[PDB]
Amino acid sequence: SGFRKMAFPSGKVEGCMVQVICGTTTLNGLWLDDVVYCPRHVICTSEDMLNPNYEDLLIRKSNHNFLVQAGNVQLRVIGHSMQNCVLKLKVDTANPKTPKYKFVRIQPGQTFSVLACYNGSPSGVYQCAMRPNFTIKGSFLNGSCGSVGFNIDYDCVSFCYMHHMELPTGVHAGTDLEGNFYGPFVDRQTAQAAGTDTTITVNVLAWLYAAVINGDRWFLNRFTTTLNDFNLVAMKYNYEPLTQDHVDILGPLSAQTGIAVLDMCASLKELLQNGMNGRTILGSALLEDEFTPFDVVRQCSGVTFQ
Amino acid sequence: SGFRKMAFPSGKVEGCMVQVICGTTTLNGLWLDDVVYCPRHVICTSEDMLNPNYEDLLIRKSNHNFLVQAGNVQLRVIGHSMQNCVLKLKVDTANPKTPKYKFVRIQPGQTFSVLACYNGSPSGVYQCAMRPNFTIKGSFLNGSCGSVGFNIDYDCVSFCYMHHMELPTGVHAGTDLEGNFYGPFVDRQTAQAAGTDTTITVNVLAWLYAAVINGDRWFLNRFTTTLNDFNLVAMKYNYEPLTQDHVDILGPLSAQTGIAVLDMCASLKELLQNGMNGRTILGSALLEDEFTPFDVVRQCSGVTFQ
Ligand SMILES: *C(=N)[C@H](C[C@@H]1CCNC1=O)NC(=O)[C@@H]1[C@@H]2[C@H](CN1C(=O)[C@@H](NC(=O)C(F)(F)F)C(C)(C)C)C2(C)C
Ligand SMILES: *C(=N)[C@H](C[C@@H]1CCNC1=O)NC(=O)[C@@H]1[C@@H]2[C@H](CN1C(=O)[C@@H](NC(=O)C(F)(F)F)C(C)(C)C)C2(C)C
Ligand SMILES: CCN(CC)CC(=O)Nc1c(C)cccc1C
Ligand SMILES: CCN(CC)CC(=O)Nc1c(C)cccc1C
Repeated sequence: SGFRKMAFPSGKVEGCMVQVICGTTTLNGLWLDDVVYCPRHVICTSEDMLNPNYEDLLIRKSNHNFLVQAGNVQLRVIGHSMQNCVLKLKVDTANPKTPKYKFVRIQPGQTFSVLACYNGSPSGVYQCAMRPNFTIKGSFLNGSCGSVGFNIDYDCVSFCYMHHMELPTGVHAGTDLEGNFYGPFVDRQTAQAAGTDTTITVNVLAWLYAAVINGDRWFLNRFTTTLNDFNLVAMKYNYEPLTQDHVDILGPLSAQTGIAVLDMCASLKELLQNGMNGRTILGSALLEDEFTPFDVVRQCSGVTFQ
Repeated sequence: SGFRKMAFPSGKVEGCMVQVICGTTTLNGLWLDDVVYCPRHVICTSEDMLNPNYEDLLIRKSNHNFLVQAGNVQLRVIGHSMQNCVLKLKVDTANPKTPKYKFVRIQPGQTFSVLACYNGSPSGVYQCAMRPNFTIKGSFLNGSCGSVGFNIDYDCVSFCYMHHMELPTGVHAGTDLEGNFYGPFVDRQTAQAAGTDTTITVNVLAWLYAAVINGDRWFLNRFTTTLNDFNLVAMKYNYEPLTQDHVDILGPLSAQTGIAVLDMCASLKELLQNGMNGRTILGSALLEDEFTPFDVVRQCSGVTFQ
C-alpha cells in the first residue's frame, strides 16, 4: 500500500546527458547515436537572449564553436543544424549507452519524469504533468536548460520534453525533441505569461481510485450522475470536461474497485460543491491532478522496466 | 524557481539490483562486489512468516537453494550467512557496476531516495523521510522487499534502508544494510503498530525557507521568539523540539534569505496557532516536513552528482 509521486528510474537517461558549451554559455545536451540535441539558445550571449535572431547567430558559428563534454571525454562536433528551437550537433562518436528510444509529443494531462541536470550532470528526478495551459510545474535553475522529460515502456525511453524557460508564477515551458514548443511560447527573454490553467479532471478521478485502492474511502457517496450533469458542475470550478474517451480510459480502475466511473464522478461533484471539510485524501488537503490513470495502475500494480 | 519532491538519480543503484529466489519466494537483492544482500524472510514460506525461526530455516538451506538472477545471467551462490535481519549471499562474480558506496544508519528526520523494485527490476523512484516513529511513508507492494533507500554524495552511494514490511495505516518498516531494524519492529507476520508520529520541526522550517526563496512570503510575521518559547508551543502541536544543533544546521538558509532562524520560528508559531487561513505554501495546504535543510540547499542551488 501507500501512494507517492513516483518518477521512472533515470539510469537510461543519465547515460545520455552531456555538457554543451558555446563560447561562454553552458547547458545540457541529450546524446543519442551520433547526435547531441540541445536548446538553440546555447548560441546566445545574455544580450542576444533579449531579442535573438537564431538563424543569424548560427550562421556565425562553425562546428569548432561548440564543445561537447561527455564525462572525461570531449566529443568533436562535425556538423550542426537547427530544427525549430533545438540545435542538433553531429559528433564523431555515437553514444554506446544509447537506449532504445522514441521522440513523442504528449497531450495536456499526460505525465512524465524530468531528469534535472546542470553542466551535463544529473541533480535529481521528479514527476511532472503537462498542464492544460501547456506549462509544467517543475524545479529548474540557471543552467538547467536541455534537461529532458521522458516516459519508459519496458526498455524504450520516450523523450517528450526539453527544458527551455521559466514563466511568471515560476512555471516552466519547453519543447518536444523536434524543437516545437508546447504552448504559444517563444525562446526570447521578453514578457510572456501562461494562460489560465485548469484542473485535469480525468487525473483527479484516477487519484480518487488510488485513494479507494488504499482504503481512503470516506468521500464515496451513494449517488450517481450523468456525464453531462457532472461536466456542467466541473466547468464552474475550472475543471476540464470529462469525455467518453476519459471514461473508457478509467475503465480498468473502475473494474478493479467495482466503482462505476459515473459513481466516482458524483463523489467528485460533492467534493467540489462541499469541499473536503478539513479532511485529507492520501495525505493531501487538496485534490491532486498530476497522476494519470496509467500512473495509478503502474504504481498500484508494480509495473517494472528493463 | 519551483520546488518539487526530488529523488536522487537512480542509475548507480539500478546497476546493483538483482532477483533473489529461494524455492518459491522471490524478492530483490542488492549486488555489491561479490555479495548479494537481501531480506532474510526470502527463506520463508507463507506459513513460516507467521512465526519464523530464521536460524532453523537457514540451517536447512544450502547454497543451491538460492537462485540469483542479474539480467539474463544467473549468478552461482557460493556462500551464505545471516547478519541480523539481512541475508548475505556470496556469489561467484563481483558486480562490475558496483559504485563507490557506504552503509549508513540514518537519524529520524533524514531523507533518502527509494528505488522501488519487483523481481530485481526497477519500478520507480521517490523520496522518503525516516519518521520520528521509525516508519517511512512509502509505496510498496508484494515482492518489493529488498528495495533499498539511499543518498548520493558526488560519486558515493550511501545505502541506508532495505525494505521489509508494511504496518497498519499503510506505513513501512525496514532495516539498515547491517540488517538492524529502524524502530522496535520485527520481521514476523504478527500484529504490530507504529507509535504516535510527530512532525519534524527542523524540516518544516527548511521548507519555509524554500518557500521564501521561491517568493512565497505571506506567512512571514514581524515577530521573533526565544527557542524555549517556540518549543513549548510546538510541543502542544506534536512537533519535535528544535535544538541548537537544528538552529546551526539552518544557518546557511538563514544567511541566504536574511531571515533569522528564530524569526522564522515565530512565523511557524503563528501558523501553528492560527492555521493557514485557506492559503497554500509552495502549492500545499499543509505544512511539509519531509525536506531537510540539505534537501532545500541541494534543490535550490543545483547540486549535481557523478
Ligand atoms: C535554461 N538554462 C534557463 C532555465 C531558466 C532559468 C531560470 N529558471 C528556468 O527554468 N532558461 C532561461 O533562462 C530562458 C532563456 C532566456 C531567458 N529565459 C527565461 O527563462 C526567462 N523567462 C522569460 O523570459 C519568460 F518570462 F519569457 F519566460 C527568465 C526571466 C530568465 C526566467 C531564453 C533564451 C528564453
Ligand atoms: C516484501 N516483499 C513485503 C512488502 C509488504 C507487502 C505489502 N506491503 C509491503 O510493504 N513484506 C511482507 O509482506 C512482510 C513479511 C511478512 C509479512 N509482511 C508484512 O508486511 C505484513 N505486515 C505485518 O505483518 C505487520 F503488521 F507486522 F507489519 C503484511 C500484513 C503482509 C502487510 C514478514 C516476514 C514480516
Ligand atoms: C530511434 C527510433 N527508435 C524507435 C524505437 C529506434 C530505436 O530506438 N532502436 C534501438 C533499438 C531497437 C535497440 C537499442 C537501441 C536503439 C536506438
Ligand atoms: C565499501 C566501503 N566503501 C567506502 C567508501 C569503499 C568503496 O566504496 N570503494 C570503491 C571505490 C573507492 C571506487 C569504486 C568502487 C568502490 C566499491
